[PDB]
Amino acid sequence: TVTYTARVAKARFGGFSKLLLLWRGSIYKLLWRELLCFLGLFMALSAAYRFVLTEEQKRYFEKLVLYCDRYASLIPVSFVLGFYVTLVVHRWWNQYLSMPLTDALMCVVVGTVHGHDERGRLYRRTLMRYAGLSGVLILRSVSTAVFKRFPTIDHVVEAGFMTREERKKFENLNSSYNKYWVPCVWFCNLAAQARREGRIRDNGAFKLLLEELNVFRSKCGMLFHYDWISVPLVYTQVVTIAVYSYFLACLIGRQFLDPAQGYKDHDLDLCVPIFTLLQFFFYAGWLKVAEQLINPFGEDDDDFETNFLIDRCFQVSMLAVDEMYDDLAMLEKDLYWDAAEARAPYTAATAFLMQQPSFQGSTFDI
Amino acid sequence: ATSASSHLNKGIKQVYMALPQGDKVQAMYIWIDGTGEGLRCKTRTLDSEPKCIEELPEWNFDGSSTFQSEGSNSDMYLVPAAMFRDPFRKDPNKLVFCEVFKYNRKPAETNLRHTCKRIMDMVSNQRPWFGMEQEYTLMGTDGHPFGWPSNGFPGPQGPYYCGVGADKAYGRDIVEAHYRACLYAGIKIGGTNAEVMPAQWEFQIGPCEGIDMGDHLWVARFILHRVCEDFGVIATFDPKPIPGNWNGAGCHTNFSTKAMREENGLKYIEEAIEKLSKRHQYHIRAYDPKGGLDNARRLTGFHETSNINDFSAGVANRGASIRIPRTVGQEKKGYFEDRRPSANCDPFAVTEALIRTCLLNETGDEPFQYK
Ligand SMILES: [Ca+2]
Ligand SMILES: [Cl-]
Ligand SMILES: [Mn+2]
Ligand SMILES: [Mn+2]
Repeated sequence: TVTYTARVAKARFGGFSKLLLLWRGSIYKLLWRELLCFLGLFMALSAAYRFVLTEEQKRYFEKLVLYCDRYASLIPVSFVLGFYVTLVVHRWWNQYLSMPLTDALMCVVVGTVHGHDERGRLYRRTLMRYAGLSGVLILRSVSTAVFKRFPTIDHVVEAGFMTREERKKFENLNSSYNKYWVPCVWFCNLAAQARREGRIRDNGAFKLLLEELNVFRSKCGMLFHYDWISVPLVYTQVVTIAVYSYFLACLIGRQFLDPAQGYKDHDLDLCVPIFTLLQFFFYAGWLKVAEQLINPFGEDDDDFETNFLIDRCFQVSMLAVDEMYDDLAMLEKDLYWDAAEARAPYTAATAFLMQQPSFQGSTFDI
Repeated sequence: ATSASSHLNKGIKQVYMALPQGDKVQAMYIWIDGTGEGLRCKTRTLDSEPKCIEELPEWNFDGSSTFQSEGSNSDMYLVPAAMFRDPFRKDPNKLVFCEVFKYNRKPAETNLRHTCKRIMDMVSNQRPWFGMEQEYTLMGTDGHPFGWPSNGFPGPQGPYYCGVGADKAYGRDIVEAHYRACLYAGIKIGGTNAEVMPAQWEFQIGPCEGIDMGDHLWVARFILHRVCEDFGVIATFDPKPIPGNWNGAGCHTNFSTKAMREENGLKYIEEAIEKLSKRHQYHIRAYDPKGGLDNARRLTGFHETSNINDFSAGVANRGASIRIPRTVGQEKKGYFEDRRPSANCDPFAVTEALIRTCLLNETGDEPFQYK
C-alpha cells in the first residue's frame, strides 16, 4: 500500500499537483512500458508515412487516417471505464474489510477466558493462535506474498502458528477442499471445553465468543469468495477491448498528415501527439486502476500489506491475551473527579484555531 | 457422634457465603506446628487477587501458642511457599502454604521443606517423581471410628475394601467432598478407595516432581481436616487407630527418576533398592514424626505390612518393605513403591530421605551437610 493521506491533509495550492511527482505506486510505474510501446508504434508509423510510403500510397494512408479519426470515440469508453472501475474499487474495499483481524476476538478472550495459572494462559494463547492460524491459511491461499512466506504447511509449523500434533490432526482429515476453516472448528471445541471446565464463568460470555468467532470465520470465507469469484471475465474483456480499440483508432487517426495537402483540421505537424499522449495517460491509467485493484493481494506497490497485518495481529493478540490479562493499574481518581466540567487543556498551537461557539442545532439561530 | 459445630444450620452459613464479597480477597495461611504433624491456619484480607506466590506478603504468628517457641522471642514468621485455590471460599480466595522461620530468620525445627527444597534443586536434572497413597481413618469426636457401633465393632474385615453400600463404606460424603475440593484447589489427587478397615479411606497424591510432593500432600491433608471439620468428624493419620485385627494406615511412596522411567530403567530401579537395603534404620527414623515409635504399632508384618526391624524387597511383594510392581518388572521400566512410611509421616522428610539414599549415595546415620 502507498499512503499519502499526510500530504493531502489540506486542500493546498499544490496539493494534488505534487502527487504527480511520486513514483512508488504511481501511474508512471504502471504505464511507462505501454507508453513507450504506443510512442514507438506512433513514431514508426509517422516515419514510414514521411519516408517509406510512395506519394500515391500516401493519399490512401491519409484518407485511412481521416476514416480512423472519425471513429475515435473517447466519450463512450469513459462510461465503461467509470462503471467497471467503480465495481473493482467496491470489491477492493470490501476485500480489505474482509482481512482476518483478531482485535474483537482478543478483547472477548481477555475479558472472558480466566486464570493467571499456566492453563488459563494456554487457553487464551491457543484460542488466539487458532484464529491467527486460520487467518494465515486463508491469506496464503489468496495472497502471493503470504504464499511465498508460507510455501508449505511445514513453513506454517516452523512459524509457530500450528504445532506438530495439530499438524498431524490437520493432515489426517479426509477433505479435498481448502482447510482454512479447521482452526475455527478447533476454536469452537476449545471454547466449549473452557466453558465446561469453568474457565469461562458465564453462559453469555461463551455465546459472545462463538458470535465473534463466526464473524472472524465469515471474513475468512469472504476472502475465499472474492478469490474464487473474479470480476466476470466477459466484462473485463469488454473494458479492455473498448480501451484498446480506442487507442488503436488514436494510433492511426491522430497521425500527423503532411500540411501540403491542406486537409482541414490537419494543417499542422508537431511530430509528437502530446495531447494524444495525455489522453493515453488518462484512459490507460483509468484502466490501470482496475488492473492494480482487481487482485489486491498480489505484489503491486498499492496492494495490501498482508504479511504486516499477520505479524501485527499475532503480536498484538498475544500481548493483549497474555501480558495484559487482568493487569490493570489500581483504580484512582482522575484530574476531573471534583470538576463539574471535564475538559482537557489546549496547546499554544491549537488554542487560536479552537475556542469557538459549539454547534447546538440549525434551529437555535432564529 | 458428630461435633456441636456440625449441628449448626449449614443452610444459614451458605446464605452468607452466597453474598458477593467484592474487591477484597481472603488468603488462608497454612503452616505445620511444633508437633511436626499438626496444621495451623489463619486468614488475612488482601486488596486484590494475587497472580502468583511471589505477590503474597510474609506474615507472622505467636510460636508459644503452636508448640514452636518459648519465652520472650516467641514470634515466628510465615513465608509463603505454595498457593492453591480456596475450595471453602471459592475463587478468587487462596490457600497459602507457608514455611515457618524463627525470630532470627532460621528455619523452625518442624520446617523440613527448607532443607528438602535444597536437596531437590541438587538433583533437578534427574527429575524425581513421587506419589503418595495417604490412608486415613474417619473418627467421631469420642475417639471411636466413624460409623462403628457404640463402644463396639463392625463385622470382621473382608467386605469393606473398595466396598459400596450402607454396611460397607462409612463416611463416603467426606471422601467425595475432599476429592472435589482437592481437584478445585489444584491438588494433584490421583484417586481414592475405601480401605480394608471400615471408616478407613485413602487418596493418592501424584505424580509430583521434587518439592511439589510435600506441598500437595500437606495441603491435601489440610483440606481433608477442613472438610471433616464441616461434617463434624475427625480425620486421623494415626498409623494404628484401633488395636487388634484392624488394618493400620500407611503412606506408600512411589519413586522414579528420568533414568528409571526410560526404557530398561529397571536396572536403575534395582540399584536404588539395593542402596535402600543398606539404610533401613535411617529411613525408619525419617518415616515417622517421633523417630519411628508410631510406625512400630503398624509395621508388625501381619496385616499386609512388613516388619519394622527387617528390610525386604521383591516384585509384586505386598509384605515387602519395597515393592516393584508386576507391570514395572514386565515393562523393565517405571517406579518402585516404598511401603514403609507411616500415615502421619512428613512427606518432606520421606522425599528427602529417598533422594539422599538413592540419588546422592549418602551413607551413615546422619544426613550430609551442604550435599
Ligand atoms: Ca494487484
Ligand atoms: Cl481463619
Ligand atoms: Mn492402601
Ligand atoms: Mn500400594
